[PDB]
Amino acid sequence: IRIRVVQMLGSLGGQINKNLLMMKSYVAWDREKRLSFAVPFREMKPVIFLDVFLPRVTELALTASDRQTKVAACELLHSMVMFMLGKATQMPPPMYQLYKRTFPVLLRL
Amino acid sequence: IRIRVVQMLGSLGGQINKNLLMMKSYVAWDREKRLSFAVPFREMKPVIFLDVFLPRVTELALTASDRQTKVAACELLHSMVMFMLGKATQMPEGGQGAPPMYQLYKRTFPVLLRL
Amino acid sequence: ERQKVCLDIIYKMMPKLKPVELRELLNPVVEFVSHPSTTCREQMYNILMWIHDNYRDTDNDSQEIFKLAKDVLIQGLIDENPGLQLIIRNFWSHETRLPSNTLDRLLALNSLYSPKI
Repeated sequence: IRIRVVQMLGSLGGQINKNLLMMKSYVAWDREKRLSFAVPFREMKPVIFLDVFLPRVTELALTASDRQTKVAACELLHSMVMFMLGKATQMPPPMYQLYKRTFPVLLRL
Repeated sequence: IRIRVVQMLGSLGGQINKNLLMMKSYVAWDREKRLSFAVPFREMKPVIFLDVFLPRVTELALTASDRQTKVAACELLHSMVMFMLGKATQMPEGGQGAPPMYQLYKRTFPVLLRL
Repeated sequence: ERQKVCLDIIYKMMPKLKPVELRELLNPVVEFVSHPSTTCREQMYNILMWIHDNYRDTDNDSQEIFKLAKDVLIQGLIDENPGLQLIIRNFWSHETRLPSNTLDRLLALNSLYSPKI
């Protein structure tokens, strides 16, 4: 499938193919890395802001070949959204922009 | 001072001294067990119910000689109430006005004001 | 069959072997990488684990032997067999070859690298 797909792509001619790709639509969705998570260890707990994975983890979980890959990605996405909505219990707009980003993705998935 | 106190007590005699002491002294403040805390370790996280120390420490914190001891008690009580107040958030509280801690308010607050 | 018996011979005889002989013994051993038999590659990796443990401590032949053994271990760290991959990972992820300290674990694993893995 992928071989024939790239073959067709080159068959079109790049003047059509460049349509594969303005406001440029990347602004680091939330100004605050509000996805703090200290990974367990036996000596320390380095903190990870899983925010950076958000777009990526969505798109792969949204569309991807290799059903194994897509299943793993969407399972991890389930876990992370599970966690963050658990993290919603916090100081009182928490993930307002994050919700804007994620909800359409969640519903399509 | 303590010597003279016990001297008085013996002087008064038993028929008087028994006036030292029905709700019958206790109600086991919370019908439940809560105020949990997992003590950290490199291998395990044993959980501890801090609430069990409240009736004692309060009496120690409210009433004590040994300025050192009383100060330690009150500082430790301040820490525990800070912790419990923080634990008030992040609680599922759909059964009472403050299910995970309501009676503890009743116990603490007069003591808090006295302190 | 000959592969397996040869490798078993090698595994039995290595403790008595001198490093200098072991060098040119192993040099024609290393080609059983990518060989299509899990038995061959697993006996390979057994030999290499023994060498690594017995040469992580001198004799420049022994030094190059140890370097080559670590290199081929890294080579094995990619496999068509998930089971081989798991077992060699357990070998590598073990504390003696990956320090228990996460800082030290990371620092040590930094060295382990090939421009093929």
